[PDB]
Amino acid sequence: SCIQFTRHASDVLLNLNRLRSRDILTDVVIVVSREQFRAHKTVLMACSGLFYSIFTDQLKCNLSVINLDPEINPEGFCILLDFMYTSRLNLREGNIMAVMATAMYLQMEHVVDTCRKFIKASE
Amino acid sequence: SCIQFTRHASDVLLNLNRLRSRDILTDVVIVVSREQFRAHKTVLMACSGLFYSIFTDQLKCNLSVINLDPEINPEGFCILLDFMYTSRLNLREGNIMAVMATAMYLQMEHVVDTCRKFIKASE
Amino acid sequence: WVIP
Amino acid sequence: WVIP
Ligand SMILES: N#Cc1cnn2c(Nc3ccc4c(c3)CC(=O)N4)cc(Cl)nc12
Ligand SMILES: N#Cc1cnn2c(Nc3ccc4c(c3)CC(=O)N4)cc(Cl)nc12
Ligand SMILES: [Cl-]
Ligand SMILES: [Cl-]
Repeated sequence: SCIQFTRHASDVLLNLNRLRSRDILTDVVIVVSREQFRAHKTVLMACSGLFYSIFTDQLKCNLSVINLDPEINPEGFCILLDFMYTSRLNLREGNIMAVMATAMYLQMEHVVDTCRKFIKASE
Repeated sequence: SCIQFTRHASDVLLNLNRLRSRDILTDVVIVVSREQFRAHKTVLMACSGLFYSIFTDQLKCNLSVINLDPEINPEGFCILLDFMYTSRLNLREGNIMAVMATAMYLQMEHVVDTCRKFIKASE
Repeated sequence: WVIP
Repeated sequence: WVIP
């Protein structure tokens, strides 16, 4: 018999992104080659099969630094991290291959799906 | 020029609620009289003006335990904490006064609004 | 607010 | 996916 506030989930995500921008309560640095990205472990787990696996691990859950595979593109990661916190994906011709490869590695199935559909339309 | 995934914010919130149920990465206990509630500080701040103020405070941000005013009803808090993590509000005749008082204290304006409208319809 |  |  509950009532539901339609905009609540979007409002929560907007405030989690505000916390990220101000670097409040971030508890991990994701290292992608020469670049560093601060984030909240809980948001990363909620969006990515890879981070969900990493941060449920009894040893890795306590790490303050996570280094990604050297093949991972920093811009691709940046675009996906922005997507995690906003629901918006900056998908462009010049970045689509890097975004799709990063989304496959991060296990973000909905992003992989759309990247596949956008590439198929161009061939 | 971004594209947007409509269900993303709801999917994030569902996984944050799963983390809460499994007690993963919870970093605070909220004490309401004889009852204890584990939560994520980031979610509490994102939903409540009171917790936003508390956890941006340079001293209170590091506390593992927060005690609420003894006038706060544990059931009212439980209903609001469930709302924070799900967008669903279990608003009933028997709990509406406690929910509205708790929402005013927690500074959850949208919940206060609706409680006011539901009470006005019954008078 | 809606009836879900 | 939509055009926001
Ligand atoms: N507790 C918990 C919890 C926190 N996060 N999380 C999940 N995170 C996840 C796992 C796999 C995938 C994605 C997100 C996006 C995607 O494409 N795959 C799943 C579950 Cl079943 N549970 C949880
Ligand atoms: N950074 C950050 C950040 C984290 N959380 N948060 C806000 N949380 C909030 C503040 C006031 C109220 C509500 C939520 C619900 C309500 O009725 N009032 C606001 C801002 Cl402006 N910023 C942030
Ligand atoms: Cl995804
Ligand atoms: Cl609210």
